[PDB]
Amino acid sequence: GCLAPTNLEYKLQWYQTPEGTGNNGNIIANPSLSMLRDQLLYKGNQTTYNLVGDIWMFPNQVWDRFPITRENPIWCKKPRADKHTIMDPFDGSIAMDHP
Amino acid sequence: GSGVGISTGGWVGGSHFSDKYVVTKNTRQFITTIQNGHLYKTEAIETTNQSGKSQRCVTTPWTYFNFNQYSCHFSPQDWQRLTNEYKRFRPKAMQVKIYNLQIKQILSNGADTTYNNDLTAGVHIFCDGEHAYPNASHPWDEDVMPDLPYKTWKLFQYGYIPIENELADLDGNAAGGNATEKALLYQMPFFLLENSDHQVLRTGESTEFTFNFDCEWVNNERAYIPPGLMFNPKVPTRRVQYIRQNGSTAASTGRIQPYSKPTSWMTGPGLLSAQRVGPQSSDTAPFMVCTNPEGTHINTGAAGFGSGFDPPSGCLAPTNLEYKLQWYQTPEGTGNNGNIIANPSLSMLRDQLLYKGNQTTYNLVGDIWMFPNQVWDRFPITRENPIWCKKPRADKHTIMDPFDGSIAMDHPPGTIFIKMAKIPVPTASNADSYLNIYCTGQVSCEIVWEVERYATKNWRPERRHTALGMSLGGESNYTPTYHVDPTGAYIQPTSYDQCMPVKTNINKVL
Amino acid sequence: GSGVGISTGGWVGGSHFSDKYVVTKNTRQFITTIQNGHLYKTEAIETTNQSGKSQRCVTTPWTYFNFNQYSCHFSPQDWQRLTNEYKRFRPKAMQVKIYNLQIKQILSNGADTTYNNDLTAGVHIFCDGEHAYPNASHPWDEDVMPDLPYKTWKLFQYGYIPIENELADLDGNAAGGNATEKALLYQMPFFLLENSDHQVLRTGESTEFTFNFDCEWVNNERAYIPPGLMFNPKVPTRRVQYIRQNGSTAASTGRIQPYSKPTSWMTGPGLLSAQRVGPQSSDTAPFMVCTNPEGTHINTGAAGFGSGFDPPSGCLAPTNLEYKLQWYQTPEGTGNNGNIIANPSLSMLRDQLLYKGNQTTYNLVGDIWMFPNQVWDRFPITRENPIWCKKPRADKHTIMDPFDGSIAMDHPPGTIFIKMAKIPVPTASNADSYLNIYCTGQVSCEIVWEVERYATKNWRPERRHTALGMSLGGESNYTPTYHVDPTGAYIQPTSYDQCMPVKTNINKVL
Amino acid sequence: EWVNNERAYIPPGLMFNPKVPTRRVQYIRQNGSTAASTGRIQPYSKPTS
Amino acid sequence: ERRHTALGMSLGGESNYTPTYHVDPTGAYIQPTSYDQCMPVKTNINKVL
Amino acid sequence: NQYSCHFSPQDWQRLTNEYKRFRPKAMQVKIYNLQIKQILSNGADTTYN
Amino acid sequence: WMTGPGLLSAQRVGPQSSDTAPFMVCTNPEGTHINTGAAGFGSGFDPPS
Amino acid sequence: LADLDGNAAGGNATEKALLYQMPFFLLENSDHQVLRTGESTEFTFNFDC
Amino acid sequence: GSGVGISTGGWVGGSHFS
Repeated sequence: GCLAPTNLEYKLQWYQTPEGTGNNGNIIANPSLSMLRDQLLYKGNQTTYNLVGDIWMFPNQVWDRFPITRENPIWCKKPRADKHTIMDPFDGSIAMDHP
Repeated sequence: GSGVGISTGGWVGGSHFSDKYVVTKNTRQFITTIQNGHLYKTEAIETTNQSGKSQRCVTTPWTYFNFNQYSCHFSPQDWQRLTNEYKRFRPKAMQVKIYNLQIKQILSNGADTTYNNDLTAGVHIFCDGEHAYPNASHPWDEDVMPDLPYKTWKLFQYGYIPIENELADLDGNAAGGNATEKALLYQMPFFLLENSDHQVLRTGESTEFTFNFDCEWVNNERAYIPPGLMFNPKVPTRRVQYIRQNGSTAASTGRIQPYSKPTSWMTGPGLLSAQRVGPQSSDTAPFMVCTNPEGTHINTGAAGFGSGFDPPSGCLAPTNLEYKLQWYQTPEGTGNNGNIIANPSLSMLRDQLLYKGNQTTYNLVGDIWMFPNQVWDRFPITRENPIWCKKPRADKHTIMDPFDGSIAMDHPPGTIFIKMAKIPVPTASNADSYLNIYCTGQVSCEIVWEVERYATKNWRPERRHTALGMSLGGESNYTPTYHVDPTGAYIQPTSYDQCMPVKTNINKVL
Repeated sequence: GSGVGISTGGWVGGSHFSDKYVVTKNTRQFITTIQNGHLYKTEAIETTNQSGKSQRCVTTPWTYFNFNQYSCHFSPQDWQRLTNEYKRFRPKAMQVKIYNLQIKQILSNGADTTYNNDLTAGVHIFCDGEHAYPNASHPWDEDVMPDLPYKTWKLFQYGYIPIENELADLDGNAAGGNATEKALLYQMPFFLLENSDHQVLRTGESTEFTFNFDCEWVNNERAYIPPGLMFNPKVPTRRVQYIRQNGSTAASTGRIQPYSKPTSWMTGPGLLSAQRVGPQSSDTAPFMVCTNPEGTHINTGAAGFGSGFDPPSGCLAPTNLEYKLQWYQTPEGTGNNGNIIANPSLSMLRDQLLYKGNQTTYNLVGDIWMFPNQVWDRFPITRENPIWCKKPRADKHTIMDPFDGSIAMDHPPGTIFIKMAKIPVPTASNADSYLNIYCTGQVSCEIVWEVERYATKNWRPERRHTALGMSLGGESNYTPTYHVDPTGAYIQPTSYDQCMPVKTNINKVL
Repeated sequence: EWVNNERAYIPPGLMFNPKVPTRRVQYIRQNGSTAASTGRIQPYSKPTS
Repeated sequence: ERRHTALGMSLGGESNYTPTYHVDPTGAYIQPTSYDQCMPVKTNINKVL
Repeated sequence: NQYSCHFSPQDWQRLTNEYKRFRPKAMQVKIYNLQIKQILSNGADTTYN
Repeated sequence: WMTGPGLLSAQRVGPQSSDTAPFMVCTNPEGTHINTGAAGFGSGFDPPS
Repeated sequence: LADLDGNAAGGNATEKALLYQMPFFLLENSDHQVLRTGESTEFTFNFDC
Repeated sequence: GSGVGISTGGWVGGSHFS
């Protein structure tokens, strides 16, 4: 979420009304042109730079949020558990206690 | 009375110390210029190399007051008394007044360059305060209010970056030539400060603004022990151990020693793995954070075009000079004479480390992210650090916790913009003409700091900022750090013991 | 307080959007000059060719503020938000303020050309508002308030045409020499703005005027079907047909098909038959409307001396480039680089046609006049079109309906005239002398627009003004349409998709 | 919580004014060869928190 | 600022025409093609950050 | 739970163009006008009464 | 939803009798000590993962 | 008006611009009454004609 | 009234923007 997908495997594909059945029906969920989204982090060694694949929560990260389209779910169920985290679903849906 | 010949306000200065506040008043003398042609343009900034890079930087006729540093509000005396006598402080409110304006006309024949005031000329003065326009101030910028009074403070032009220049490019057509390159240009925000309603002032007028601050405290205290030492080493603990077989060396099960008990607490986040890159002249490095809507660009070349994250490994042992702050100092040098290294503060909630044991001995973990139970405290702001930083508008974020030490506020005190009203001149067609004038006046920034006093049960004497850590000298010599040379030079503080960082003093029991 | 050294008013700007209004505030910086000798004269305008033509044009020392365009009141942002979010709008009221005047004296030795203010000098400021004097403003004229703030706006001289020059002539005596030629000259209205009572302002003063508007709405909606498609094609209609024998091909009587039912509604008026004429340089063409009290002149030569009717075939298919609007744009070019074609808006109450069937197939009717049941809608004003036009005082007229798209009002907001008081100088006899000064100040035009929001039962998404129809670029490139060049140039909007015409968006069900 | 329809148009790292100088210096490791030097951050490309 | 135009809609409905949000000659509803149809939030307006 | 069920394409367009942020306050659902039919199948008729 | 945080990579070290291990968290104001020897003098984080 | 029909024929661009905005009206968008046998309705009207 | 032969509620639809 909030990283450059760098491949099709990291993306949303709706599909659409149930047929297809693919790949005719699916849609790729292209970037929204923010600029709080997508991004990247490069780690410089002595010479040039290399993309850091996995970057976890770190202070000062500010990523905005997935740009929900008209077909996205409105909310999602937020599990009952002691602790959790920012939450921030990557599907774009709102996580509510008691939807 | 009012009008020309009547001073609109008086000078004001000095600080006052009370149990619950320090109200620090400062008045400075400022100057403006025509600041381009009164017209905005835009500028690709000339880059030294030019290997490649640029920035779009629409520039404005406006110029702005930047109040953000501690050194401008506090004298070295007052900073000393603040960091020694109080555990924590935050600003409640700030009040600024522009008054006693003199608008002079610049008359240059090539020799005289006379200056005679023009009444009826005026200056535009606009305090954003909604943060509707792109923020002018940025932490660590020069353009801050100068340290000393009696030094004229020259205002700096206001400009801002529209869409990042590396993204589009184009440049290439049919090269390409890409379509998403242009989609970023077609929407490029373009901000005029004339869109907003704002005041025009002739000589007789003054203005005032104020502000209010919700900001978090900045804490002057030191830990004296890591959080892992809370335990009483006299009493036994039950936690046992085990171990893997490893070896040979058949594994055994045994109790934790009374000393060296377990710790639930963890090392504050920071990233040590990265390294600076190459020529300088840009960016430089490490941990460049950039956006790459796909593909842009990608390409990719050259690698790493984007904003760098300068002081990673906040609350970690720096382990090298590259991870540190270096101020410099007043703009020359130019290095390395002027820079200062920002040495450790001796907490003990700062610095730290994390070692990862394999079967045999231990190895430093370079990059450690946010993890529960991490408690790192915060950067020990000195007198030259910025007070606040602008906190971006975005949905989610994180602890924040800037590593520069500055407070991250939603709505920092709004930047105050000033330009001088264009005075047009009759001319043949085109010929932007106008008239060469400059404004001069007095800004008085009165900020109230909510402050609170320490009380300790420690028997032993605590550390304080002595002023015997000051150093000569002033070219030739003598002239201690906060003082003035035989020439008017102010002999900026050498090293890190001068400028008196917070968190070095008092104590916290944790 | 009051007097020199006290700004009389502040800058003001920006627009505000509410359900029922958009109040758009704009402040500009203006400049005046001595504008002839303070004396009127009259001028036969030098004509390029000079095949023949002229105009009488009594010129005045006065100069005037022309507020009539949409682009001056609305930013591209605000025009976009207006045309996207609202079906119709009209101005309720306008308020103008002249304030912060600087009257400078021009001192020229041939080199210095110094400028030093003269207090006690003054400017005359007169708002007609009764339309007792000939109107200064005319649609599509430059002299309108400039698009951008921060651009100085140079005022343009006020002049008006007394009796048409072609009518008299004379010129010929005994040639002749005609008697009715002179009868038109003997009564030639001659207007002095000093006849009227008006204000004189020194630096300390400001003025304000306001206004009120009775004007009709301008509607942003699109038809999506001609009025002839109202019918339900599923249900049968009774209207029968017949036909003539023609042929051979013996005529038969039969029912109208369910599709293609009759229509009571008719094509809006317009005239396609005329053509442009020749050299340019005057008039040019088509449909010159002129007066010819008999015989004058008649003669006749050369043919067609009179005012041309530029955009005939309002609400008709243009069928050629000659029938269209071409803005240009900021004054250079000079063509054809600057001009823009004013493409169709895709209503469907616009454009259209009428075909006249003879026995075999159909033929376009070139000129179609007012006829009952014609319903044509109206020209889709863009951001650069004039807001209003002056509606002549006359007994009768017609629908009106200007083809330029501008609103025709009885009593448009009165033109505001400004000259600088003649400052005389001692001299030997004759020697009109006086003194060279110029005025500079700030006009703030605050106009309130009555506005109303659309609601549609359409399921499907409607068209909007994207801003992705904007185009590069700024010499070299990038710098999208509403934005500023690396040089201060503003990169005027290319084509017709930029500048965002009304009636392209939303829908009307008819 | 709200769902926000807005776009950033710049990364958060571009907040700075590129016209004004910044003090933050740099250093670098020796690397190389290529003896390391200490120098100021350029006015463009300022640090980002 | 950018807006959702509805000129980014696409044909078509088998055979053709029948733009995205609309109905085929058969009762089919011709679901929106790609991502420009269905109009995601955060593409429009701006935030100054 | 979807946005497409509550908003028409027209209304989604007008929502994402004209407003910076939105959240639902309240939802109200009504089940009414119930018809309970019996399915009678002999293998051919499959009548419904 | 995602897995709660924890660290499985580390291993206990050697003789016991101190500290023992894994994930020793310690402070090292530079250089102290650094040295470095022996490695890992500081408080251990006992139940990671 | 559109036609298209022809592609590359053409194939014209303004042909499609008329299709992309094609109003499509559902009477279910509106709020309206449902009646069983027991109910009746009444409306009236008024005429300025 | 109530019972079979009386519609319990009417259709409703459309959105409103404020």
